[PDB]
Amino acid sequence: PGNMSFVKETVDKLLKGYDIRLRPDFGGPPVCVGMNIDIASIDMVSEVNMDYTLTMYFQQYWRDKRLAYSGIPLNLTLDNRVADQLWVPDTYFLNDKKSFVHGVTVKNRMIRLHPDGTVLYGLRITTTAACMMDLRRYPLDEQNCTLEIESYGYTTDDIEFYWRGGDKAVTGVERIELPQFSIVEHRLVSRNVVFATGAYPRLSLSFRLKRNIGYFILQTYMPSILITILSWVSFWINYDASAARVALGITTVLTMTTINTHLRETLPKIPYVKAIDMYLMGCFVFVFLALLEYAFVNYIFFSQELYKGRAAAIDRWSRIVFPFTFSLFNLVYWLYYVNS
Amino acid sequence: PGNMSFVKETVDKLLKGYDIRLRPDFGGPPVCVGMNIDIASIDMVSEVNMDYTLTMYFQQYWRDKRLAYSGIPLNLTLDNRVADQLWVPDTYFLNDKKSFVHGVTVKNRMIRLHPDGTVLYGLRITTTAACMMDLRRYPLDEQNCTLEIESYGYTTDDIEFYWRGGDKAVTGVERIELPQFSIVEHRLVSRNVVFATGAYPRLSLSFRLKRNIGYFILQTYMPSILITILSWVSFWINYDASAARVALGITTVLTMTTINTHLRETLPKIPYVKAIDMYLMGCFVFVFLALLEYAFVNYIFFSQELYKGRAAAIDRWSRIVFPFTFSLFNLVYWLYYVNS
Amino acid sequence: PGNMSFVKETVDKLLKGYDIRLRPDFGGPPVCVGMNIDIASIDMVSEVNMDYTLTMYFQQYWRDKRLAYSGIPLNLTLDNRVADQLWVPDTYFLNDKKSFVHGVTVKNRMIRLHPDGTVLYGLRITTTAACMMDLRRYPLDEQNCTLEIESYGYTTDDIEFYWRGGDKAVTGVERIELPQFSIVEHRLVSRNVVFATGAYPRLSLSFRLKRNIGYFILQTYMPSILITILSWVSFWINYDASAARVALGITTVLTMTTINTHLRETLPKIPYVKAIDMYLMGCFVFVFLALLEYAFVNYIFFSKGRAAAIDRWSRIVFPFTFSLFNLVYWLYYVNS
Amino acid sequence: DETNDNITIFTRILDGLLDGYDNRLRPGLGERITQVRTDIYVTSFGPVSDTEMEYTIDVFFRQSWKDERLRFKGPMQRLPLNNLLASKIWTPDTFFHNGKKSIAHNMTTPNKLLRLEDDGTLLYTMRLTISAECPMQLEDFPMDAHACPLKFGSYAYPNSEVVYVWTNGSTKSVVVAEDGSRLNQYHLMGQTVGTENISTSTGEYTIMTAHFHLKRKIGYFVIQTYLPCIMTVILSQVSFWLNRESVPARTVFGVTTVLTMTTLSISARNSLPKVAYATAMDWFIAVCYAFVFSALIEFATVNYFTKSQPAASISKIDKMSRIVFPVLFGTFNLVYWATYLNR
Amino acid sequence: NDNITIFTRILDGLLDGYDNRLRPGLGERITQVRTDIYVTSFGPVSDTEMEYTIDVFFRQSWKDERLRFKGPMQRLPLNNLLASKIWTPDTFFHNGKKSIAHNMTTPNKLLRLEDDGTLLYTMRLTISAECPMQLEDFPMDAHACPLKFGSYAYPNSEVVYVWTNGSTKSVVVAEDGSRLNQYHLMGQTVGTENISTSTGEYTIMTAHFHLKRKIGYFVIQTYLPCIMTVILSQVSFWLNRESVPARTVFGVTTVLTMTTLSISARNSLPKVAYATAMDWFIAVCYAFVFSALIEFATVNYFTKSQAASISKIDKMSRIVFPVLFGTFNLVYWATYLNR
Ligand SMILES: *[C@@H]1O[C@H](CO)[C@@H](O[C@@H]2O[C@H](CO)[C@@H](O)[C@H](O[C@@H]3O[C@H](CO[C@H]4O[C@H](CO)[C@@H](O)[C@H](O[C@H]5O[C@H](CO)[C@@H](O)[C@H](O)[C@@H]5O)[C@@H]4O)[C@@H](O)[C@H](O[C@H]4O[C@H](CO)[C@@H](O)[C@H](O)[C@@H]4O)[C@@H]3O)[C@H]2NC(C)=O)[C@H](O)[C@H]1NC(C)=O
Ligand SMILES: *[C@@H]1O[C@H](CO)[C@@H](O[C@@H]2O[C@H](CO)[C@@H](O[C@@H]3O[C@H](CO[C@H]4O[C@H](CO)[C@@H](O)[C@H](O[C@H]5O[C@H](CO)[C@@H](O)[C@H](O)[C@@H]5O)[C@@H]4O)[C@@H](O)[C@H](O[C@H]4O[C@H](CO)[C@@H](O)[C@H](O)[C@@H]4O)[C@@H]3O)[C@H](O)[C@H]2NC(C)=O)[C@H](O)[C@H]1NC(C)=O
Ligand SMILES: *[C@@H]1O[C@H](CO)[C@@H](O[C@@H]2O[C@H](CO)[C@@H](O[C@@H]3O[C@H](CO[C@H]4O[C@H](CO)[C@@H](O)[C@H](O[C@H]5O[C@H](CO)[C@@H](O)[C@H](O)[C@@H]5O)[C@@H]4O)[C@@H](O)[C@H](O[C@H]4O[C@H](CO)[C@@H](O)[C@H](O)[C@@H]4O)[C@@H]3O)[C@H](O)[C@H]2NC(C)=O)[C@H](O)[C@H]1NC(C)=O
Ligand SMILES: *[C@@H]1O[C@H](CO)[C@@H](O[C@@H]2O[C@H](CO)[C@@H](O[C@@H]3O[C@H](CO)[C@@H](O)[C@H](O)[C@@H]3O)[C@H](O)[C@H]2NC(C)=O)[C@H](O)[C@H]1NC(C)=O
Ligand SMILES: *[C@@H]1O[C@H](CO)[C@@H](O[C@@H]2O[C@H](CO)[C@@H](O)[C@H](O)[C@H]2NC(C)=O)[C@H](O)[C@H]1NC(C)=O
Ligand SMILES: *[C@@H]1O[C@H](CO[C@@H]2O[C@H](CO)[C@@H](O)[C@H](O)[C@H]2NC(C)=O)[C@@H](O)[C@H](O)[C@H]1NC(C)=O
Ligand SMILES: *[C@@H]1O[C@H](CO)[C@@H](O)[C@H](O)[C@H]1NC(C)=O
Ligand SMILES: [Zn+2]
Repeated sequence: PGNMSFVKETVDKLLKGYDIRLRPDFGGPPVCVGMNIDIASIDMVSEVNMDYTLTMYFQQYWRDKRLAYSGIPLNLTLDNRVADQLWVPDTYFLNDKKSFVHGVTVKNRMIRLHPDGTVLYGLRITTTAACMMDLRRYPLDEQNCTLEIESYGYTTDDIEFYWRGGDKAVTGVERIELPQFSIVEHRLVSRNVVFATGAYPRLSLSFRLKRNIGYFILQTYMPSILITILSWVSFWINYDASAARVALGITTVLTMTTINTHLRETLPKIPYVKAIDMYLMGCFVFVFLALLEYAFVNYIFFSQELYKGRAAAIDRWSRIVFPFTFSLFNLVYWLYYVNS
Repeated sequence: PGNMSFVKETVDKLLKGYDIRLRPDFGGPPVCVGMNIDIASIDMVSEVNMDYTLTMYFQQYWRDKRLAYSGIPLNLTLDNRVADQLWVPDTYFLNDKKSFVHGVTVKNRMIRLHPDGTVLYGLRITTTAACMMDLRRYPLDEQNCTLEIESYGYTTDDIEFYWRGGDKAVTGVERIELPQFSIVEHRLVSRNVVFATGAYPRLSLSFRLKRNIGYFILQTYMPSILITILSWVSFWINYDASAARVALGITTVLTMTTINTHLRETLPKIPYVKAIDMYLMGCFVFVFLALLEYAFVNYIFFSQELYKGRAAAIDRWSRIVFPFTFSLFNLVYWLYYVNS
Repeated sequence: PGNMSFVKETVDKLLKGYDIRLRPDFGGPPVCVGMNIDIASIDMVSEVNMDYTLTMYFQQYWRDKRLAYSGIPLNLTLDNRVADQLWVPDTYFLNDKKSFVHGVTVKNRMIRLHPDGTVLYGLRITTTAACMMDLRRYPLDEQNCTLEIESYGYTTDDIEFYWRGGDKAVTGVERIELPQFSIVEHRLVSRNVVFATGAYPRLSLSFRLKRNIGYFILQTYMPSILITILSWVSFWINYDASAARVALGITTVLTMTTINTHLRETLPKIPYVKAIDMYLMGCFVFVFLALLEYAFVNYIFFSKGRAAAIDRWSRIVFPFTFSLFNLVYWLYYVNS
Repeated sequence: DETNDNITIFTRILDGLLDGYDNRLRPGLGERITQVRTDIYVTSFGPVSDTEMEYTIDVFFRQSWKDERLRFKGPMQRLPLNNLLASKIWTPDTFFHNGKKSIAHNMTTPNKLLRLEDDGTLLYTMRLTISAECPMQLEDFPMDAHACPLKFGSYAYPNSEVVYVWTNGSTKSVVVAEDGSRLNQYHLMGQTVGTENISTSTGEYTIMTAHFHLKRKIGYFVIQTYLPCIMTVILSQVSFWLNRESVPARTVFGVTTVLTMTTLSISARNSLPKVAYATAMDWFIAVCYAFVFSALIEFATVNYFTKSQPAASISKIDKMSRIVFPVLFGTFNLVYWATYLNR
Repeated sequence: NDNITIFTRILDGLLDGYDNRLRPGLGERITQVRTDIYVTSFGPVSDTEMEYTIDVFFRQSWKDERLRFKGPMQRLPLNNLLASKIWTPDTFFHNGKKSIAHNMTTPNKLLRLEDDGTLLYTMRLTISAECPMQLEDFPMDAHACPLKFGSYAYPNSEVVYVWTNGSTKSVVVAEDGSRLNQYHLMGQTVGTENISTSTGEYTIMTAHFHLKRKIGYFVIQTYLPCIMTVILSQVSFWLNRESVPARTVFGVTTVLTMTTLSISARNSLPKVAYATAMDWFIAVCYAFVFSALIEFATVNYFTKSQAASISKIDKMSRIVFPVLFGTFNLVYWATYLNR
């Protein structure tokens, strides 16, 4: 009698005669592995790299009749160094780019056995997962990043996956905030996927991320709007003041160029057209046209009652045509990218 | 007689029959693992990653009667590789992003056995820990970053943590020199996390950080304040000199965006609005309004001696309103983001 | 006939009594380790780190009489994991900072035995080696830095290094091309060194790098030259046009500042003066003097023949002195 | 079926399978060439880095060979092997010649699979991320096309001992996933497959080669570089229609547009890699700077002659430059785009 | 036989009865560990991170009387397969951030044994260590980066460290080892200490490397452009006051130039919380350029907005501004460079 010997010999008896080279219920139906996740945090989302990083407690739960023990009422919690002496599913994350099990102090793993041979195997994992991101609507976009869980060596005839607990098998997603994004929703899916070497079981976890646009309104849209409005000040300065109409114009072009050049150096480098780029180039045209407007007036003023009539008439039209066309442009832009 | 031959067999007869898979007095009351920390440094604090890097000496004390010995007066200190042969608790940090035990020369571990069975197990760890930061007050912000310590596999039915030495359990904080912060205070917390049937022991260590504003005063606020003040010089130049008042206005607009643009290249790149942004855009509006002021003055002067008076009068108002309203805005800014 | 058993018996017969702690011909003459290298590529060269990255197939040859066999008339190639069960020389690259042996599928090692006892031990190594850089002539500079091969534990009385094939012992250097550099030449050296613990054998492999100048001509110098020439346009504008003379002069000062600061941040951070710094600051002075020249003529006018006389001499002096500055500059940093 | 015996013979066969076997030696070392059949399934291609001259590719890498010493006998015609056996069985030392750095994935047990069959054939599959060197020419930077290669073969065993062949034919073996086109800068045209022998100081070897063809997406540079430069040149050229007597105005166009061109030349360098010759974009920016520069020199001569020789015919210069500059810039564009589009 | 078999049977005769868990002389005596360092390379110094990298051959020697042996050879090199079965001290670097023990073509480790039982343990390390910096005087500052190391487990009562020669001949820097870009390395200091920690009292070895920054780069890059931009913004006092647009364009643009100079200057430094000597200079220069345009505003007001105009301001600022800037320049350099 006594725990120190009774338990010690029990664990030795279980492993004595065990074979990790052979899956539970071999020859019989597939071993059904139940899975659940507790998401500690979403570290970052990288559009330039097209990936995101998780930290999570990944748990697996299956039955192995070879590990049945009797007499002991406790759910035996063994040292994490025993996990290398037992059969565990060869699960892997399909879209993983780089991941590792945390190891400080001691390797972050756990195995709990129960009298009826059912095994609980837990890990704490940090994984960087690839995510397809469509930035054509950036920064007004939303993204559907996913985590794919699949069995490597075994087809669906040997391994079966299921979300333990159903739709509530993933938790902690409701406890997470990100600087740039906010999780609209998350979905759980289970599938059987057939490809070159057999039908495979797969579990999928998906997050819908909606970007926060307040940052860009303050830094990109309003600056362009105000600099564009300063361009219209030219039409209100008397056309005889050439040195004033000009310095306002070309400097606005330089002001707009500085904004466009350095914004795309600070914000992530994504070399294809985006919604923010269509706006900034759209403004560059308005600043462009507001200065060709004077050049047309100056030539008409000096070179060709027309000298005072046409020169003042063009300004009089430009004072309403330019503001109206910019209002129309914004209306089309916003109702396109936001409401369409 | 009392030579190392006696010690050799003494240590061996402790390890013979010793089982690492079973915690001290398995099946008995919990293990009281006392902990102690000596902070070496805080290598980094970064807003872009919302994390800080910490290096520390982490000690854990527990009593394991299986290692009791008699006849040797000394507090035996053994080669650190004995750690692979003894039972050690599975403590881990909840919020660490990446951690490692130092390995130079030989892994920075320690074990010292005392006659009554007490084990002192310590190791030098560098850990990057997650700390969500409220940057809404960026230059004038304050942070409470914490280190959370928890047991991975064992509930409070098996392991109980406590700070060894109470409030004196953590040392070295007074000797830290952060570049942009200062440690206001630190507090030690011991608690039992409880959910479902499993109560989990946890210890946590918190630092309160206050940012030093000196950098931002000289290179962010004053450069913007003097540019804003400088734009008001246009109100004192005679309104007939359109080429001059316009040059002063649009160029100060170019300077404001130049300052804002390259601050964006040097401040942390966190996509959400902050206190620093509200000021730079506050100034950018005043500089923008300073140039709209002439647009009205110049138009009124030429779009006519009553209108000589109106053009002059608008200046006399603007030389009063602009200094007053900017100071009013300045005063409100240094109260909302001070009282909050 | 049952050869697979015959070869297994032979290979095991080699390992009988083999001690990893004993070198070949122990106690007797030194073991001669011939070496050979194939440069896969010369990777990024960085001034900010004063090091360069190199990938190579490093190979070593030696005879171990314990490993000779007569039954099998073949050069036996053995699995990669046999290298941990044989004596291999204690070689190391003295000037390396970080390096690793490739492990894409299995660790990239090679063990090949020959009947006469010669052992060929090959490794595929990527190594970052310290490269002492003297950038005072940057970007007109040549750079010489080496890969330094030495033994750690054994002095020259126990081990000897030599190149296999003399000057032919290194290949791949005649085919690699870098973006910023071109390989002028490489040299192989073998010598003995006296060191704090004893006399040691060493091999040295050296590359001579000449920087490609075509990038800085278009992107750094010509933009500076055009702005400097553009500043002399001020001397042709009539001196009574104060608002135009100042706007031209002061803006060329601003655009010089723009290029200097944005070249400072994009180019590698090397906090000591270099050739471009002496050129960029030289142009800044000429642009500064062109504006200071107007303030001089304006003062004489507003106080005229002398005002025009100043305006006319500067039209020849500025182009002349800048050409002299270029002649002194290019002559100095090309020839001396 | 036959449960208790089915498990018994499985472990009985697999445990005794490794007796009389030396994993340090090839199958048929002294008798036959060890033929290895290979295949690849590309889970993802990219990203591609121009500054580092590299690209990243994710692959399930398959290898198959027949080992006569592992011919087991039993009811099951195929027999999965546990990784304990995989580390004690001879496997080819295949390596990638282009690999800067590679990861053999190791998460939640290793991502390796080894199957054995009745006739001794081995199927060895394992998941990789390969960062491979891609030397690329850049004279056509914004409009160039590339073919980044992937090359692999045995490390130690020469051509006379091990040979590699594509398992299901050259172009019928490699497969790219539909989602696998994970590129942002480029658009993948396709891929081609082949093999060749090589020679080295240590002997001959057989390489397996697969090229992935890329074409750059031009859309970004049109809105980023070409247009701002084209518009900026149009600004410098409109200054000729202003009156000659507005000297302060004419001046600031010429100098400010030069400053605008200076800013637009900063971003080009950051988008470029560090190569040391003029790319097709550098031709454009250099010529645009020439037009902007020469426009202000045009004013300088007009200013001088109208001030030093006033009733002079100096106005001719404005009337000539008004047509010359737009037309000559136009023919440069037609030459430029014709040179590189029809290429 | 007599030169080959003897050697191997001596090694196998050392370890039977040995115990690598116990230091030599558990209760009998203190273990003396003699150490010395050869710095192959020093630098870079990452002042933006307050750390520096040093590459050293680190050597340690001690006597283990259990390995005392007798034979024809006075000493013999062991091999790393045997070094792991022998006790070695738990030396570590107190201020090390991240260190590499080089593992390339077998470990870069050496262990030799004399017949007296003395052991010489050598290994090549690349150490990145902390070096806190007082960047108040940034452009013309100096530092003393330390390297502190000692035993991790065994306290002063059990293991003590002594420099091999107990003198200057204990830390050696290679003639070509100074791989420093922006610092000079004038000298070194070698010391020793005792400290007390929660786990006991420990003895420490310390080595300090004294560094001095290169002034040249910052003079050409920051001080000269700032000075010239301030010599400008003062030549306008000799421009005719009547041409208002020329004076205004001149002054506002030089304020922008100083803004660009100030923007680029902060590219350096680790972004510390207090004003360095750069901020003393740049901030005051921005004041002179700022006040140089407020000077125009007041003199413009009293001629275009009076004519009984005032010419004092323009004629006096030609003296006052150059004098004030000259006095500031002289005081600034007299303060920081005489340090
Ligand atoms: C950085 O952030 C932290 C989190 O914002 C700041 O506050 C700490 O946060 C921790 C959680 O991380 C929090 O527990 C802690 O509060 C003190 O905790 C002490 C431990 O008490 C525990 O055991 C009690 C058992 O009876 C239990 O009641 C305590 O709280 C629980 O029960 C109560 C009552 O039902 C609930 O309201 C509560 O929600 C919990 O469920 C807890 O589990 C405790 O000492 C202290 O106050 C109690 O005890 C005192 C002494 O007995 C009494 O005098 C007092 O009246 C209370 O009963 C707190 O509850 C705080 N820590 C502090 C000091 O506030 C960190 O402070 C911050 N760090 C920095 C540096 O700024
Ligand atoms: C991010 O983007 C991903 C990828 O687009 C999104 O993932 C998709 O989510 C949807 C739900 O929103 C998933 O649809 C559900 O899928 C399951 C499983 O069905 C699959 O597996 C079955 C078992 O093997 C199999 O029978 C199914 O077979 C289909 O096809 C056959 C014909 O070949 C047909 O006979 C079957 O009827 C099926 O159509 C299939 O392989 C399934 O449980 C769901 O169906 C239930 O719910 C629907 C709700 O309308 C209901 O109508 C049904 O009656 C049933 O009750 C449902 O189809 C989809 O599989 C996911 N796609 C992929 C590729 O994984 C993800 O949602 C996005 N994230 C976010 C946050 O938006
Ligand atoms: C980059 O920069 C590095 C560092 O400067 C360059 O490396 C140097 O390269 C040169 C060659 O370009 C090396 O010198 C050569 O060394 C050998 C070997 O000489 C040694 O070994 C001999 C035995 O093999 C031994 O006899 C020599 O002893 C004599 O010389 C020494 C020194 O003068 C003297 O003290 C003794 O008394 C002896 O007189 C010595 O130990 C040598 O072969 C070379 O030429 C000599 O020898 C040949 C005959 O073999 C003869 O024909 C020549 O005329 C000449 O006498 C030559 O000296 C030098 O050692 C390298 N330096 C270092 C520090 O490594 C590197 O080349 C640069 N790169 C590039 C790409 O250029
Ligand atoms: C990858 O995952 C493995 C498995 O979880 C990690 O641990 C390694 O596991 C292998 C066996 O799979 C250990 O190999 C050992 O080798 C010898 C020879 O076969 C034998 O004595 C043992 O039975 C054992 O199999 C290996 O030591 C072990 N490594 C560590 C560090 O614990 C592995 O760390 C993960 N990472 C990598 C890069 O492999
Ligand atoms: C690569 O080398 C192999 C060596 O075996 C070549 O295969 C031989 O090809 C010749 C004709 O060139 C045949 O006559 C031989 O029978 C082949 N040998 C075997 C063993 O089949 C192969 O052709 C070479 N491939 C290339 C592309 O050069
Ligand atoms: C560190 O402490 C040691 C302690 O050594 C003892 O020193 C006393 C005083 O000199 C001497 O009487 C004892 O015999 C010594 N004991 C032993 C066992 O050696 C000092 O000697 C050192 O000087 C101290 N170091 C410093 C830097 O202060
Ligand atoms: C060090 O080299 C030895 C040589 O046997 C090897 O076994 C060991 O794994 C290496 N260690 C590291 C960390 O590379
Ligand atoms: Zn900039």
